[PDB]
Amino acid sequence: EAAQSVDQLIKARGKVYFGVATDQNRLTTGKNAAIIQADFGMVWPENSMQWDATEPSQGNFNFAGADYLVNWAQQNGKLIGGGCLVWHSQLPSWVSSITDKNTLTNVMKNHITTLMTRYKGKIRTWDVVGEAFNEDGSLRQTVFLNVIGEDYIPIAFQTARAADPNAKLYIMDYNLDSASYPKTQAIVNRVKQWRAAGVPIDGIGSQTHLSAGQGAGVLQALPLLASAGTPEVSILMLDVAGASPTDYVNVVNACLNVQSCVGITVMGVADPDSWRASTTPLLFDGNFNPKPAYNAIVQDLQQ
Repeated sequence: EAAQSVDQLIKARGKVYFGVATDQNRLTTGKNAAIIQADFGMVWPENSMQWDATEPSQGNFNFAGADYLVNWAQQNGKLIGGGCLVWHSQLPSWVSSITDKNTLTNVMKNHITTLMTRYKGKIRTWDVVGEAFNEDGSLRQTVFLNVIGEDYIPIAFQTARAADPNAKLYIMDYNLDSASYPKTQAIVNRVKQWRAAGVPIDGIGSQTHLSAGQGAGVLQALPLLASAGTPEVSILMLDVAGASPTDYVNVVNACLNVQSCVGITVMGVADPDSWRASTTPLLFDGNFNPKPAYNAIVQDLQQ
């Protein structure tokens, strides 16, 4: 990695990684691979480890895309993140149609154990449960909550811990960017209770899809998230409408201010590949050149 890469510079400040989400298609097009090799220390799969990619029909697993990402990361000395193991948004129809509690519990356990066992020892962080909370802090009414009940979250983490004790297990959600927002306060209290009951939640991953100007509020929200007492917290899938250096520097400084925040992962590399490309929210432009926000992060990390 470059000496002045954001990953090398955030390591020198005591953190673990500066990461990025990617997948096979990106790694063979443009300059994505060259930038990841030089500038980032951890890679995450955008879609290749989601449920509809890995188990499109029950017990008929497909790992071709995820294997590609894992192999590439190992050949290039990058840490690997994985997920999401339990998430309502990318579910095959055969899962969402299950109505029996014992059936769905076993299907969920098998999905978790099969993915984690395949990459046992190679994955630093697994997103086990994603987007479980409504905006008011109540639990989102997914098929898992409807059929298994709220015990599905404890069961998921206990199953994951048993499959690979080397991985850090995370719950993840979005709109945890304001200290006064109900979802931010609700998840802290719920995670405290689960850990008090012995559930092995190692971390909270904050998605951090920001509108312009919302970076300032992370300075207070991230300390709040860390007050839940998990071993780790992180910023995940970071992007910012407008990509103002002020917002990006604020998010980095929040990470630096929180001892338990281990790193930051951005949603992608180049603006045109973003889901909201018209807001140019990433750190590299269409020609794969660093944007002012990138140079501002580098400068903030140097001194």
